[PDB]
Amino acid sequence: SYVRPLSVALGETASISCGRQALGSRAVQWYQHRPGQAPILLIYNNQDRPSGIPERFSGTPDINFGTRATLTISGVEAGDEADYYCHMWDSRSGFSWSFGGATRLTVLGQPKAAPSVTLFPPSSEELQANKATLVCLISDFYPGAVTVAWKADSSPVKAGVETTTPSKQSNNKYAASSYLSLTPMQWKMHKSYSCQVTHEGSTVEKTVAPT
Amino acid sequence: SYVRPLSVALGETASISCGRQALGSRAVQWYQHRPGQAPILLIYNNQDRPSGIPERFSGTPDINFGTRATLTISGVEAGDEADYYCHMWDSRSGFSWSFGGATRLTVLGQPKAAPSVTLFPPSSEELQANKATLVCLISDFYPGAVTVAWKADSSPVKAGVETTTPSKQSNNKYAASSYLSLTPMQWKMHKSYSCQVTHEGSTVEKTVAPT
Amino acid sequence: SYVRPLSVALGETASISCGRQALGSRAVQWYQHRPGQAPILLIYNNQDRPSGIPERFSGTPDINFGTRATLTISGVEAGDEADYYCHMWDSRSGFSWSFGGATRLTVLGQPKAAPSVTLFPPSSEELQANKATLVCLISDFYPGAVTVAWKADSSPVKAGVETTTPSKQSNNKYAASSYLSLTPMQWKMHKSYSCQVTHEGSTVEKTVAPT
Amino acid sequence: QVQLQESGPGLVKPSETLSLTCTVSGGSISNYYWSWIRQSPGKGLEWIGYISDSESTNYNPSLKSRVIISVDTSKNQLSLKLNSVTAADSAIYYCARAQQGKRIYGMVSFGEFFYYYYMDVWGKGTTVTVSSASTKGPSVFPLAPSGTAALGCLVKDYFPEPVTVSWNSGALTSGVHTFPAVLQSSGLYSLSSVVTVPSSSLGTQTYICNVNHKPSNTKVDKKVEP
Amino acid sequence: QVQLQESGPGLVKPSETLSLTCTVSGGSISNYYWSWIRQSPGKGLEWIGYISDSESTNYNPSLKSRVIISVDTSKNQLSLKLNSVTAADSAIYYCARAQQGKRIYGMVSFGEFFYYYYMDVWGKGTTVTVSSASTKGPSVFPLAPSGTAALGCLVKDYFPEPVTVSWNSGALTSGVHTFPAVLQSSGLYSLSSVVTVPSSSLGTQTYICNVNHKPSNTKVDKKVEP
Amino acid sequence: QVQLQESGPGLVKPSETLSLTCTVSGGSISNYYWSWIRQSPGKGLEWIGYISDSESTNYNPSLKSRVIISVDTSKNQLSLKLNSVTAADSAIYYCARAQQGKRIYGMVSFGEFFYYYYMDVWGKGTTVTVSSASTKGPSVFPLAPSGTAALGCLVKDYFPEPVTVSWNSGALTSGVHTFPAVLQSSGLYSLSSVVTVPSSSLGTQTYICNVNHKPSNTKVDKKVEP
Repeated sequence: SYVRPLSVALGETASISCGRQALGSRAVQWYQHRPGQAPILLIYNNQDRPSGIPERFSGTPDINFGTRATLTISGVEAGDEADYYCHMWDSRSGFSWSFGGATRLTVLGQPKAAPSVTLFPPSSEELQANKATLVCLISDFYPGAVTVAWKADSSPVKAGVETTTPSKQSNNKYAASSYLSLTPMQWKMHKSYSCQVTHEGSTVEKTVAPT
Repeated sequence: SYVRPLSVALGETASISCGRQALGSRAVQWYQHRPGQAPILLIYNNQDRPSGIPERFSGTPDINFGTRATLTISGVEAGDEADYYCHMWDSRSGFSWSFGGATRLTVLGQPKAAPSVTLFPPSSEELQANKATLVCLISDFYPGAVTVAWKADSSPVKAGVETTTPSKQSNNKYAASSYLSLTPMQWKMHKSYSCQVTHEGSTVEKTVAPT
Repeated sequence: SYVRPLSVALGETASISCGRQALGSRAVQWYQHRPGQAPILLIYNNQDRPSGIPERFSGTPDINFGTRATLTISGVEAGDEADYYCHMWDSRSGFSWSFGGATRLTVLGQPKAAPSVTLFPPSSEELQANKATLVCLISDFYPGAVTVAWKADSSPVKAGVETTTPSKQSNNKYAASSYLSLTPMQWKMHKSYSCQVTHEGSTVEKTVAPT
Repeated sequence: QVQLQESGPGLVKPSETLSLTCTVSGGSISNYYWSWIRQSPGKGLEWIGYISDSESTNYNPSLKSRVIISVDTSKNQLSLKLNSVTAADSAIYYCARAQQGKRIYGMVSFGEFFYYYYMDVWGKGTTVTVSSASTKGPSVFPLAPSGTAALGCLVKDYFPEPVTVSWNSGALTSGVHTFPAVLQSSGLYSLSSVVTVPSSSLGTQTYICNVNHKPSNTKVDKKVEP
Repeated sequence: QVQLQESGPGLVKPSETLSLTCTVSGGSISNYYWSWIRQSPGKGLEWIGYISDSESTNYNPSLKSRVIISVDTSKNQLSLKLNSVTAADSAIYYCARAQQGKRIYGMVSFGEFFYYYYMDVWGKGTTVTVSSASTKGPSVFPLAPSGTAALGCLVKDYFPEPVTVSWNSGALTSGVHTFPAVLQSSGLYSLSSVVTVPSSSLGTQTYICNVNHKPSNTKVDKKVEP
Repeated sequence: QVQLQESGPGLVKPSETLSLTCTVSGGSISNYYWSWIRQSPGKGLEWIGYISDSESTNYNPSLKSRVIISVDTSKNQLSLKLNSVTAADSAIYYCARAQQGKRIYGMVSFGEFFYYYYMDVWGKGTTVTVSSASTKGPSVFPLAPSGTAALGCLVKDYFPEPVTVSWNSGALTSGVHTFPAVLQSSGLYSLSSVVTVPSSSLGTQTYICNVNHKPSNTKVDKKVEP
């Protein structure tokens, strides 16, 4: 389904209003989901939260009719970045098969982090197989967006490069990989190969040569 | 005439004292002027301000003699950077032909902004005319000061470069242009040309090659 | 002797507890020492401080027994980075020959400063002596840690490089030097030599060529 | 106390019965509600169906015509069968325990209430890809190294996702960093795992890189050394 | 309601009568005060003179000996004539309406007051260069491109400043960015205009770059395409 | 009022009597306590010993067996003699005035007090290296330059530390920046001094670089010019 974004500054209190409003008495569930990972049921009844979830995650109870269902995350941290689903049940509507929309929460004001580039030359066994791959491994950078640039000696090289879109790590930083494929002759006949990783305003270079 | 500088932090209140003090009852005008643009009459009588100018621009009235003429700009923003002239009239002195000095106001504490480099190769029609020019276009950078570096392949090239001193844009950021002139043979006989734009602590490179 | 570290944020109040606790009535001296410089006696009696030392340096007197000897540095600045020794004397123990441990104080939250690289080509008299040295001089950078990278043309060069570990300057910034030794033929037979100085997230390059 | 673990083919041909299973660890199976949930790329979480403690079934009408959920109480296994799979059926199929809640607003005598189900404990997910293409085991190549140093293990040309990587058969765990794959134009994924170890450990702490690609039952090992 | 627009040669030879004009739009001319102001590089704003609603004149003694200001009430045009121009006479000549203010401090019967003039609405400026060199139209060259992409239009070797540049004859306005000129050692300016457009717009939204250099009455157009 | 200045060999062979001296400027010597302190790399400050105003001696038992401290009251000189020096004896030997303090806690009649000494004014330090290697004067090479510009003076291949560098024999002092040395694999230090001067000063303000290496009594000068 469609995704509705939301930005909350680091340390503030996030207010995630539900996608669909109830027509009668409600019983709303709140799920936390970061793609590539199992969801985390935050609140099951209108305000009941399971164990293993801090008190900063709160939901609105159904006291009087008219109150909208909103998940409140006080003291937001970089780990609170995920998709938030509002599974809505009410007396009026039917059986809630759809989990609803998806509130994409991003936490602003996080510390900027420079990448850690690591470039490996083509392995011997790979060269023995008449193939050669340069790998450029980028990690521990925030905000998660970098640009790679491959150069043979000083001249650029763009034919044969494959780069990963950034991926959040367990430490709330990002990682990306770049693979330059070339024939083993183009690896010997050149002097050196470089991988330029430009992140935010700066650029970092790591170079390798067959020696 | 001579220019007297003044630095005010972002959001503070600027106090621009007039250049010449009055000898009698005064009627002082305040003009805002950013070079390459028409002046903007901020205050005409000692404190009367025209329409289209916010209340944060205030001047001192002539109640009792001895009060100095000062233009006060409360809540300074990056747009308040300009030359401020104090056209001074008084009963004693003659006809005010000279607008006076020039208070150069710079707003400190503005967000640092990395440049957006864009390099173009020599056009075909230009090469058909037996001439070739590489253009390096830098924009959206603050503070307004960069250094360009042109390299043929990996070796530096400084003969034939023309660079613009930075210029403030409409979005309060700066822009600069660099032109490397070379013969069309020096464009074919080389492998690649690069334009290195170093701004603040970092350097950004954009390269181009005849392909 | 062993060194015990301590980090205090810029502007806070540092609390440096002594290494050894007294067994009787005490007379404790406090010395400030930055390596490569003469010590500075901060406090001689339990709380008496000599002239030429601000009131922000205070020590605990010996009123009642049990009070630990602690040097308090209120309003810490980048100049307060040094080793602090606690020369402990008491009625019980013998003659205090050892100055004790060493509290290494580092002041956190200092402004980041980009380096000022300056590269010199091999001098003529040195080349006349059939030797050639490229020198890369880095200064005015904080935090004090950089990485140098020497490249012949575009290919890297690591054989013949000598780099200095950073050293604090009189203005509380750091300086480092890098020396690339090479034969005078390797200086003529190559097109250009570069010194890449990577500091924090960014990299700065200064290049030189025999012209 | 209660954990769930999915298991599936990973690759199923178009127009063929997909089949996954899910094991409960610690608790029983015939006394709770269990739900199947899948999450396709771009599309949100999709509730597939659920099964009762009395083994009664109720499918989502989105895919009611072609989903069959089962349960085996001999142990704690419950299965899922989805036939006529298309390209849009590839997703991460999760397995979770549903808890029945009875929201009462009026009079229970008149039936003025409704049941709601919520998943409180989930599995980990099983990656399933629907493609006419065939499976292929990877090709592992060592990346020898040279404060500290870093060595690697290059896992290239495999299909489909995913591939597990452990160092020293599970012993080495500090500083490990496995990077997301890359879909080359050829259509095969390529991974890369790297650990950062003390430089002095080069002589001679053995560094064995383990790679497992279950869709081809092709486990391989490789050592790294300068 | 009231706007002003200057117009001048842009290039005048040394020792020759400079002449500019200024048009009022919306209001009349014979009922206000009008002032000529120039701003040279480095030097501040310089008040040249002004003219009354009764068409009475009063020049700045700095250039009193060689400035003549006029007015034509048939429409709303007022002119300026400055002869014997030197290199220091090149500036941006502005045109503004002056408003008479009567500051009274004592007794009006004894004349204890003085008049002050202030400019409340200005023009936009006319760039004028005093040089023995001759005018030359530019040479426009297209800069084809390759999220989004950016194409350009290279305006090189012209004299003197300035040159207006619009994209699609005025239609294209979002993302346009014209860069300040460059004075090469040869003595001619060189400009460059660039717009950022969606990459998919390459096929085939026509991008016409318009260039006008009035000191040589040489307008030109050029299209960009990969 | 009172300042101290050390002086030593800088290089002493292993198993040989090290000898340093220290001069007092402004005050006398036979009316104060004086202490010798050394600081080796890695190790902390080490108190060597002290001498009284009555010229009574008391050595640290760490090096009691081989340290002899003296004093000469004819002027204000006090010496230090340390024999059987090893590689661990190389350090920066400081010279400071000790001030006797009498901490009283009980009854002075019963002797319930103790004396403590503290150094209130120090010297500047004398670098001393213990090595079998021989001294060698440096080789100075000029680094000509090309807002402002910067020229240099390359001091390479000397031993041991340190080397003083002044510009224009002491006149030039603004913008001077001498960089720490470098210990090459050959075993010799290499320095580098650089000043930043206005570019227009190139013609022709003479820039004389002064270099002094006392362990070889080899002072040298060199001029820089493009």
